[PDB]
Amino acid sequence: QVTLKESGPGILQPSQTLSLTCSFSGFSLSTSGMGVGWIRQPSGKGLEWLAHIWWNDDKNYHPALKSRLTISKDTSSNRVFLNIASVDTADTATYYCARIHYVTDALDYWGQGTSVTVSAKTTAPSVYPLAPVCGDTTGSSVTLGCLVKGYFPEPVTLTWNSGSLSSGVHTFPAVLQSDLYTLSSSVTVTSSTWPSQSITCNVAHPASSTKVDKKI
Amino acid sequence: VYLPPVPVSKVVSTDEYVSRTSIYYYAGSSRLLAVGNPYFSIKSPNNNKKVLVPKVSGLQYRVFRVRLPDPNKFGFPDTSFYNPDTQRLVWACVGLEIGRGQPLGVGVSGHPYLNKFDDTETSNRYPAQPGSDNRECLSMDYKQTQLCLIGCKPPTGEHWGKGVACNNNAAATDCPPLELFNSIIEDGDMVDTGFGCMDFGTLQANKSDVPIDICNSTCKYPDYLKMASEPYGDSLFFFLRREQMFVRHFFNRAGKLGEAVPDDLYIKGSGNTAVIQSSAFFPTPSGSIVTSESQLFNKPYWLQRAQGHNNGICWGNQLFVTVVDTTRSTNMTLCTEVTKEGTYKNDNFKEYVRHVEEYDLQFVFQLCKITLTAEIMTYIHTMDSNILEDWQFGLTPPPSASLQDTYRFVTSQAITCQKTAPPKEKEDPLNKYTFWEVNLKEKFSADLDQFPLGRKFLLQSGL
Amino acid sequence: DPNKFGFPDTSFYNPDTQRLVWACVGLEIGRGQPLGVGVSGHPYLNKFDDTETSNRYPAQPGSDNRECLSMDYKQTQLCLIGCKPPTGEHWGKGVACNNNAAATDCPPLELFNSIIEDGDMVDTGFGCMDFGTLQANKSDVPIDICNSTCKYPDYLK
Amino acid sequence: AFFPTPSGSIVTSESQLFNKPYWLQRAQGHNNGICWGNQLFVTVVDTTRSTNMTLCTEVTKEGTYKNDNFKEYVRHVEEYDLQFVFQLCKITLTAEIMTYIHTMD
Amino acid sequence: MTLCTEVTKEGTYKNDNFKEYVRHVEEYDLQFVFQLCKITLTAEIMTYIHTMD
Amino acid sequence: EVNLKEKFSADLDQFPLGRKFLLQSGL
Amino acid sequence: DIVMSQSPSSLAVSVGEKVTMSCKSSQSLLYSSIQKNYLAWYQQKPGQSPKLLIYWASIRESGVPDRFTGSGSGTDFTLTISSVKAEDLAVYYCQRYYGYPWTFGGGTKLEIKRADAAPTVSIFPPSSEQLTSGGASVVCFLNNFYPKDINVKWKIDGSERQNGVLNSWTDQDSKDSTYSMSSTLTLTKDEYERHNSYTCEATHKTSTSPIVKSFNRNEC
Repeated sequence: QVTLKESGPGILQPSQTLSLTCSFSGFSLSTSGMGVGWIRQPSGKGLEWLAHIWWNDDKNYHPALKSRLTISKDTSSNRVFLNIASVDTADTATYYCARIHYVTDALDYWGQGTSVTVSAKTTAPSVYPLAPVCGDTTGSSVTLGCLVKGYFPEPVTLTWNSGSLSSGVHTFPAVLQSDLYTLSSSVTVTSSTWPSQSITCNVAHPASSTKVDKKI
Repeated sequence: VYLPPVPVSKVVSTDEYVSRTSIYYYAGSSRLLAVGNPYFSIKSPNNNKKVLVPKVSGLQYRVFRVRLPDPNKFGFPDTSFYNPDTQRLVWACVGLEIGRGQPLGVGVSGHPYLNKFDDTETSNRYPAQPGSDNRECLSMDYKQTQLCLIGCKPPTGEHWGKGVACNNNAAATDCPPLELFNSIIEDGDMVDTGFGCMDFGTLQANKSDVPIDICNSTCKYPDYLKMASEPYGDSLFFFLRREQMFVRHFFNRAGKLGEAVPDDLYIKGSGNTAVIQSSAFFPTPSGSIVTSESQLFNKPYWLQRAQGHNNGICWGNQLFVTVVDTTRSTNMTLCTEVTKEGTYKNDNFKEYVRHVEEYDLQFVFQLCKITLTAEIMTYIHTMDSNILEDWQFGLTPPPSASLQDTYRFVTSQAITCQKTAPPKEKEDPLNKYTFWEVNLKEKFSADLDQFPLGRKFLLQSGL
Repeated sequence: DPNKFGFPDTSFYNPDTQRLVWACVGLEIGRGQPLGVGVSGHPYLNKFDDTETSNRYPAQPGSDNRECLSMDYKQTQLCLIGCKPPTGEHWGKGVACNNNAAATDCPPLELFNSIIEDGDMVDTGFGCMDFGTLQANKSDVPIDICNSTCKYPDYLK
Repeated sequence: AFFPTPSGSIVTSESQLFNKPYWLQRAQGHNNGICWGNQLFVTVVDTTRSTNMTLCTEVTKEGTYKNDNFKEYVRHVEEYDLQFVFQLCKITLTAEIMTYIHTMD
Repeated sequence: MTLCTEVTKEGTYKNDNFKEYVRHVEEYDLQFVFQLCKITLTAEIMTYIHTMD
Repeated sequence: EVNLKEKFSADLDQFPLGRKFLLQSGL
Repeated sequence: DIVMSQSPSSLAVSVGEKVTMSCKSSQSLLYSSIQKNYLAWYQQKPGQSPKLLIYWASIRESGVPDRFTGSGSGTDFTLTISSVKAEDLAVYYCQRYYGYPWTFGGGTKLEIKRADAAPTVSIFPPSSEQLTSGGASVVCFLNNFYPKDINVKWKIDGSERQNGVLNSWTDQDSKDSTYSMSSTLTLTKDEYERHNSYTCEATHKTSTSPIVKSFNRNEC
């Protein structure tokens, strides 16, 4: 009945304008009983309320900011738009737009959770295949590695060999130093697949459209 | 276990210390003149501060503020009934007579751009009528009212108006919150006519919902409950009221209705019935018959027990008579020509509208003396201080000294500045306001039967 | 309470075996405002035609003929004082007894009686009954009373 | 199927029922002013002070009258005041009266 | 008193979807006080009541 | 709900009702 | 604002167990006329957005079963679950909507209880293609462990260096139900060519004694 989806610019620069658009189907906002908010969350932190606008054209904002955050709806197209000016480094988060009640006084069903990450400029991923130590004949468990350091933006889907011997994966999240992102990958096998059987790194990076595959 | 909480010093009735004598006196004004425009003032174009023709109509309050000569400045031939070293003299009211000599007949007003949408009595079909501006010319009678107030303090009013909002909230609609106030009733300001006791100047942007006389004013209304509950009671001696109204027609507003009436109460229609009209309705008072025996004037008013604690004694040698009439509020028309010719044309004449109003003040007083003693002088001093001053017999150190030194400086303001506060008594608190003043300092007499009231006063008193 | 009170003198009654209780003797209902009446209406009122002087007619068609009307009500003053909160009455729907070939779907009327609480209205000359469940059109009265019930005292009860 | 519309009459100010005190000397029931439970129940009905306000603000200001520029609101306000005067009563608690008050409450 | 019933549930209002009824209700109470009376009976009183009724 | 729990008084002549009441009381 | 504080950050529960999850505030959530506690709750399933559970602290959302129950009044509050199942693995959030502006709690992470496990240790040098760029990152993969509380240090010739230590955890595995993370010692090649030994050790709740895997730089 109620369907919900958002749409945003995705990639922004510092001191620019943020136009996050929210879209609904199933109701009308001028109806006495429908009401919508806007909630952010980072990847690591918790949740916090930002803005919420009601039927009769009055606005509340988060009083910590209180200046840039200007919420506005378009009841004719049945949509809400979020307008932040001068986006800074603290706004790196994932925003969630949804509908509220007041008999429950909380947020009923939420949407896709659009991701807005702001930094300087995109950088090309430098994929590095981690090779095993020369060392003693250990033979414990040959785990491999292939390190994707220094890229922008998100996301990159790391993949391994297609339809071969599969016994698990260890897909790592992204660490946040200076604007070039940092991420890694691992697959552990019981020291049989290497160097005998094939292994490869497939990297997509769908923004810069480059692709290089590599073996250890 | 509990306790009788707190002993508080009470006020007492004024018949405890005020002593009356057998000396009476008369006063009487002349005929008062008043004339002007029934709708608006005439302002001078060059200097826009002095008036040319003032605005006066039936529905403005006529507050009166008489003056009384101080009885202590009377050389009496036989000064044996009192001692001026121990006593003082002050006046008290016993009578009241207000005269009006205009013929009866109600006045009317209107507004040329009134926000009428449609008549809502027997026929308002569908769909809506086209237009962006549908103001019309309408004229409208008023409700009738009669009242009278007397007292020592000027009367305190109350009215609605725009006040403070609340905190920044997105759940409270854009609607101006309504707040009560307390005001002192001026002259010229208006009475309610079935449209609420609110200011229309700061609450109605369109200026098209009342007739033209009351768009930018505050139609105040007299309080009884707050005024009756004053402990000293020096504001309301004695009062009457009488009013009536009833409906004549029915009308609706026009524009974007600020709240949608909820869907839970009605089934919506289609075809020619898709849109919704307004819900903002308002009546029109018209008024009814006015008899000669529904009058409240040209009648004597003997007083022997006021509802408050003051039994007619008037400190400060001033009274406060306020009166509202509408029964003689009729409006004459004037027609002067430009050219004289033998054929009627609609641009040879000019029209002006005027209104006349007159009054009559008629009083009788009684002399009273106060034997001032040590247990009594403290009792007036907590009530007031000005009456103790202008009698010219003493002054007061307001504390018996203070308890804190409060650390007075001496080197005259060069390091840490504070509130210097240059004082002034301002010689009255009433000087900011404006009343129809009438002097009486050369209008006393002691022989009664040469005036209509004392002839009637001698019969009811049995003397 | 007249037994948890700080009296100035408790040497008149004996608190070992007696009781104190308040009594009402003096009452005044103060009321301060101007004297303007008010109008209410309903924007889709079930009016068909005018029937006071002129209905020269053939038949008249139409799907909906609802109009915007408003009118006042009766002036009515009453006040009453009680130990129990007051009880009133209203007409309403009830049982139907489901028998004997009811070819007419008029619901039977039943006399209910309950307690008056505030926010509820007096009669406006349109019958002391629950308009919400007994009407369906929601278009015969003004909007003020349409979803509610009106009450009235029952002096002889 | 006909139905009439009501119409009010000339409301005066001397045909009111308020601002005039009462002295209950003898009621029609049996409890002459006795207030069990330390509570009263008064209920008043008046529709002679039922006047209706007319609030209308602006969204924009012009030098031309245009109906879209104003939004209309209605409000309504009433004032009430209560005043009471009470007396004190004593009860001689004997044996059988305990049964008499118990079946009452 | 006026009543209306319905035949169908829809979104909008149609004229033939509502069946109507008119009503009027009335109510009384009687209360009576009496006073007992007897009749002493002579001969001519028996004649007087007999010709009365 | 109005509350009159702490608004009592034993002094009659400081209020408009009791002033009329003492006149009717004959005391 | 009126702050929200929740405890603990995570709690391990078995199947069939009752969990009590407590959230507190600094000001009382009751109004003098409303008389309903101004509290609601959330459920953030992994890969899914938070959904609504129970409102006014005692009235449940339509669709939530009877096993979920809210309690608490005044300032202390606890979410009480009768018997937890497979579907309730999530992150829960506290919400006060009493005083404007509204804020959230610290949150709690619910996990289904499985076996305690010490991780499997490994070490890898900086890759020589990264060394041609002039960088040197020694990575350590501590995988397949439970619980999440684990102390990680780095030893460069026995000396502990806290600079250049950035750790990121994964989610739980769906079948093996254990945790995973990595430790990449981010440094410069100019500091790499000086020292010799590079050691990754850890301190876990299952094994207090450190696990070790080392590599001397110059050797091969």
